[PDB]
Amino acid sequence: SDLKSPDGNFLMHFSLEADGTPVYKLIYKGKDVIKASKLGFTLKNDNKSLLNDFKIEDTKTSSFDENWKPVWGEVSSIRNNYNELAVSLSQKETDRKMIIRFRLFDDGLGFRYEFPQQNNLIYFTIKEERTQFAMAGDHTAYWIPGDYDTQEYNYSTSKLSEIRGLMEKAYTKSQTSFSPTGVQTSLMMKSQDGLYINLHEAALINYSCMHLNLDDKNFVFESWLTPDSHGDKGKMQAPCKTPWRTVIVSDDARNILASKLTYNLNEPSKIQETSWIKPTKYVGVWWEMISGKSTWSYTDEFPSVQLGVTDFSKAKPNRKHGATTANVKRYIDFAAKNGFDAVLVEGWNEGWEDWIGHEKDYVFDFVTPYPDFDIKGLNEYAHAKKVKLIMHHETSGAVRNYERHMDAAYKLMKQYGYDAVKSGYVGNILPLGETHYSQWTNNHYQYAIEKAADYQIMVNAHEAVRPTGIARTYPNLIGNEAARGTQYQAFGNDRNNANHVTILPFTRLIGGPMDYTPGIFEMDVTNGSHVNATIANQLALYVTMYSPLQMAADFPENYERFADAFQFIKDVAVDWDDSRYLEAEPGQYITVARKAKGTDNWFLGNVNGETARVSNIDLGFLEKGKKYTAVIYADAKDANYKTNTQAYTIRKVVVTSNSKLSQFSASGGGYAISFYPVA
Amino acid sequence: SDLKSPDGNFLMHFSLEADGTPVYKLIYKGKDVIKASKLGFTLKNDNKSLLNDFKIEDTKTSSFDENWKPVWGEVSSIRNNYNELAVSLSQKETDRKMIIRFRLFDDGLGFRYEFPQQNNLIYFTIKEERTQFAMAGDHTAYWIPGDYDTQEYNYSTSKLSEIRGLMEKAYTKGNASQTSFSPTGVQTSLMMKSQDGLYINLHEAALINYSCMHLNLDDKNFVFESWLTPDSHGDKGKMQAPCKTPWRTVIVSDDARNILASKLTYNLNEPSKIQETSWIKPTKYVGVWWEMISGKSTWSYTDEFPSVQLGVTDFSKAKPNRKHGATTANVKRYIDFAAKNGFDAVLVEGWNEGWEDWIGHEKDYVFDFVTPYPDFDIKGLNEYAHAKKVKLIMHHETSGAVRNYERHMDAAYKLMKQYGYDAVKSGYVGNILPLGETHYSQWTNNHYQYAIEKAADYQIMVNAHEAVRPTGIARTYPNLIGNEAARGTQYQAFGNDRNNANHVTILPFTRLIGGPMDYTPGIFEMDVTNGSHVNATIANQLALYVTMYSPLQMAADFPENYERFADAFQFIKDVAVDWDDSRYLEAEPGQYITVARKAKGTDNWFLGNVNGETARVSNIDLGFLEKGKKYTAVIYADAKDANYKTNTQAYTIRKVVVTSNSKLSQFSASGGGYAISFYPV
Ligand SMILES: OC[C@H]1O[C@H](OC[C@H]2O[C@H](OC[C@H]3O[C@@H](O)[C@H](O)[C@@H](O)[C@@H]3O)[C@H](O)[C@@H](O)[C@@H]2O)[C@H](O)[C@@H](O)[C@@H]1O
Ligand SMILES: OC[C@H]1O[C@H](OC[C@H]2O[C@H](OC[C@H]3O[C@H](O)[C@H](O)[C@@H](O)[C@@H]3O)[C@H](O)[C@@H](O)[C@@H]2O)[C@H](O)[C@@H](O)[C@@H]1O
Ligand SMILES: [Ca+2]
Ligand SMILES: [Ca+2]
Repeated sequence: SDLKSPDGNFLMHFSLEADGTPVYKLIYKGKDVIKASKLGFTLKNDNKSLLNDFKIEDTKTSSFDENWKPVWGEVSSIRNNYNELAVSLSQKETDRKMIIRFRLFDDGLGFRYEFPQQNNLIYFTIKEERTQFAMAGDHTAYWIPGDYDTQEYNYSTSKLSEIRGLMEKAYTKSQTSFSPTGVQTSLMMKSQDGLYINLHEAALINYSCMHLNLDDKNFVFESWLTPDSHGDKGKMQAPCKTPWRTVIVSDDARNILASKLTYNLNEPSKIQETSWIKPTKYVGVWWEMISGKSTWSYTDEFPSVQLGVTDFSKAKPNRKHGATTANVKRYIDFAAKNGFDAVLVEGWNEGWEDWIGHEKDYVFDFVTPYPDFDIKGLNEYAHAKKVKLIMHHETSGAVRNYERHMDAAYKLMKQYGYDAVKSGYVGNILPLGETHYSQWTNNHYQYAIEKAADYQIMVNAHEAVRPTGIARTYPNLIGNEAARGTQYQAFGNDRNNANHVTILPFTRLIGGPMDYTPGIFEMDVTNGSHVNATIANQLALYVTMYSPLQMAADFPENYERFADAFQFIKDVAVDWDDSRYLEAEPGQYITVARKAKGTDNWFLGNVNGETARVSNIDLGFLEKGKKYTAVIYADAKDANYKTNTQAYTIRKVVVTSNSKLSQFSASGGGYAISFYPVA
Repeated sequence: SDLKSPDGNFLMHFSLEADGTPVYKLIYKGKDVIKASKLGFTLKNDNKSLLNDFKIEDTKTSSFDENWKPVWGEVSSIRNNYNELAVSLSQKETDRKMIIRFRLFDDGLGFRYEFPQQNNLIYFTIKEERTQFAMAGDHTAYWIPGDYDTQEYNYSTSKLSEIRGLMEKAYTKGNASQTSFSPTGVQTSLMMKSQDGLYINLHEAALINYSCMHLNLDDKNFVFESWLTPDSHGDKGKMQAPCKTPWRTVIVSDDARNILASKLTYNLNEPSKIQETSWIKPTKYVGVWWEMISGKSTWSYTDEFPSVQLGVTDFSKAKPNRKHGATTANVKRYIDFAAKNGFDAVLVEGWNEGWEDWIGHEKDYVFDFVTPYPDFDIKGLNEYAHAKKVKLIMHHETSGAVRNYERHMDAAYKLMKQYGYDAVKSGYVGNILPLGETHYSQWTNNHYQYAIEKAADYQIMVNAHEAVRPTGIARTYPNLIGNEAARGTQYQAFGNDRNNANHVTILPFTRLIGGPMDYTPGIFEMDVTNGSHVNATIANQLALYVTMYSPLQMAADFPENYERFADAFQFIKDVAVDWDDSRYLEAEPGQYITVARKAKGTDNWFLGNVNGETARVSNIDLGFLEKGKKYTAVIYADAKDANYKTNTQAYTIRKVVVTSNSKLSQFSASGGGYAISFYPV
């Protein structure tokens, strides 16, 4: 019946209502966080469903406290410490068995449903999941519109009661909305009385992606899963279980960011030997096309292309193509010179003339280079300079087409020494009517990952479902996008709000890292769009947007122009033995310092929102009795993300654990700091 | 503007109506066979579509006459002889280009639409094809209901005007997957006979990268119109120019026998793309099969479990339900039998984990196509078969889970090669997943195509049950050695009405146009374990090895039953499965077929008669035999009192010496037939 966090700060009461509805309640430090909340499911072609009429057949309690070592991460060792309540339910009349399993951590609550092997529930279909989160009042939320096909929205900050009226505008126009009060997870909130509340899920395997629908009379969120192509919300087979649903809570917003709860609820690694999994700093032939300077395509001779018919070797080059042998060489040369691990190349393969908007099945083959891209020479050239290429497999939504070519594509990767692939799923999923985050498409992303692992290939999947901690289980999933990235800074309209990167950690990053592609130095790009950041904001992102996969997205020539600033990007690590969140408020600021794996050096970043601010940090995370050379890369006092983006200062100062530092950060600005011991 | 067959029998007039609608008209021996008939398409989200407002921009004529050698077939050489008219159309306002290409053979008409590379039509979606066949009168038709997911129906014989009223009855239920569309909708191949004695077949050829064509009848004016199969989004073709439709075919003769002889369907398919074809082997086989179909055995190994989960359920530790057919001991019996009687192969079904959930669960991860049940020793059985000069046939039932088959496909074909399986029988029982998809859409059609093409890269032959009905594609991929794609012998074991007695006198004039069927003939025990009565005589069952052409021929009954009737079984052991020549001697759809074939590479002939509801005396000329030579004929016939309902196992066998000048007179019972081997002295 009742359950406590190890530290006694959380209490979860579970009971049944008069009619047999199962309900839960969560309490933090004597405060209601989750009020009485119903659980269970509406099932298709089922009189009675799984909503009510249960009895408690048994309860079982236990405790767990172990550490595991991530392959890559924010810390060298993570603590998995919880108390567990398993409630076995039995429904009257049907005698169907449903377990609700709760784990209560010092960071908050996770729960899931289990269906054991039984006689009167075998194959069933979920019409709707009926999992509630009753809020204590009209909290502030940081939210994106509920959508079955994209998460690439700017966040809105508002009360819960304002979501309805704001939904006309926040839903900017592959996308499918569902409700005027529907929102995605991870969802971040802050109560009128200073509690930070995160609703999300963990271990999204073999199940549809959960969104939340708000009842804005009573402030109750309810699970609203993603329909597949037939409109269903889970083809289930017992014995089976749901992903966990997570309520991470703290009176200190920094603890939300530091939580490993999401990972903790996923199964331990299923990869036995993990040393081939290598955190990666990279450049690429990428932003050129994103910002309208180059094309993915080789030719414009043809209205459409047909692979195996169009003869590319005899087509007129349009001469805008980014992925030329000469251009890739330049990026290789730049990566090698500056200690980067890899270079991504997009537009390398036949088919880019028809990549977007055509709902085209046989859109790519994932193996055949354009005539102007010498796959063999370039891979040899890169390896000779101690660099790798990153394979790119945009699918343009044609999932069957990808699965058929996948083995051959991974083989070709291995044959030329590619160990990582950036995938994509742009456009409607084929065949039309399918959604990007259904149980059905979710299984594709899962299969891609699993198969990549069999080849010892790493995967970074754009346009896929947002992560839910599955990289603990498959640490070859070194990234996704699955949110609005730097690319939108090049797409005109509103680009990304100045405070975007002060919300992403509190939402999107819960579940796993993002390939945000930071590192922009020229904010006014070829197609006229204005990147809403300062240079110092861009340097800070290598620390404030944690990821084992970190791009420097701008052109070689722009880094050359601002070589002094670029030093931080060259110096910063991408893997860590420890991390300390120093300051954080969603929508406003994040400051964090991290200690580079296998070193005694630290790197710090600050990102700042709309309101310019003076940050004051304690350098207590440094080792006692040591001196460090700090180099501080900061906004100039008149820097500004709209009108003065390229104004930064660089200064050196020797510091100790007892030093304090005070730093202006501009509007949409930030700062970065390297700390190296003195010898 | 006008076109003739090489022999002058057919004239095809093409015109445009006052408003620019394209129309065609087909005339046989001065008689209207296809009246003025509209052509073009309704396109989705398009102002104007492709229905009218065309002008003729150009026409082009040509002729073609060459022979090709099939890998397997009814004849050693096939003649491809036609005259061609290509009409380039251009639409007003949009300036879109559409070519209609016509080929006129001595056997009839084929036409298709082509879209060349152009500026104003790239990506488009067909909402409906508007291709008509205006009939000359209220013909007699032999038809099954139009359906997106099964062709497993008994045929009906009726006037066109009677189709609507008969449709409550001909649309029989209890199928795992079936979806009707119209009270006057029918499938192709569709066979007809006019009130005045012409035989008319409507069908298509080269069903590639396009949705399967059905026909909807307007029974006021006797006009059939193309009604294609919707995909999961309701569309009837995601197209990209340059592209083309399959051909639409109107096969006509005043002699029913010429419909059966026509190679027009094959002629309209592209030449073989398999360069080296000698691994492609016509096959006579038995199997662990009918036992399960007739309710004596199971496909499943255990009944301990409500459901099974592959990779979780430990089968090695489950209670055998003890009904499982594909035991090591039982397969060995069929291997022993096959080797003893000169059969090439043995099919085995239920060999692999997952059969406990194979039907009606709409289950994705239903099979893995590689993991044997504990009671089936894959390694030993394959070695035992090869040691006795026999092969196994792999079975890959998918249970509708197409993505699950595609993901396992390479590993499954690899495993075939590792153990010396060179042919696979596939299945698509149950609704295609994910729900909403149909068995004959453009999308699922592409899967069947991919399975065949991939099989070819592995030098594997394919036999696909529940797939789309064939359209001559085996010329291009002769590793497609069969389909079912119609109501086969299995329904003889499924109670209800089983198969009408005249079923096999209609299939050749309908289903067989496009390619062979794995009909699984050869039943000697007509009263089977589950109580169902097979509607045939023994002699009918022998005849089918000749009257139902296929390079893949099963003897579906149990070893026991063939040994019991060993005298009759001789014909099955003797009969060939590939032919240098064939002659249709008599044929009338729904009533009778008699045909003789010459075994490839030999001077031996084999003949079969199958007979419908009415008992009849057949009277044939043996002139197909070589002049001046004597043959031992053995005639396996119905006894006088044989009958498909009440006296199924009564046959006579007599030997007689014959020449090209012999004439034969032979009674065939109701649902009966006769079979004859001719060997030179
Ligand atoms: O691979 C397994 C077999 O699969 C195909 O045929 C199976 C056949 O199953 C169902 O028909 C069975 C039958 O069950 C009776 O009890 C019932 O009265 C009857 O109506 C029902 O149809 C599906 O309905 C059907 O679509 C399917 O064809 C192959 O063709 C077999 O050779 C193969 O062994
Ligand atoms: O694989 C390529 C690309 O795929 C994802 O990007 C998705 C993105 O695609 C569209 O926008 C691309 C945009 O780029 C240039 O600016 C062109 O010049 C434009 O006309 C074109 O729209 C779409 O508009 C977006 O809404 C969509 O999210 C990856 O995330 C990328 O990193 C990758 O390069
Ligand atoms: Ca994107
Ligand atoms: Ca069947």
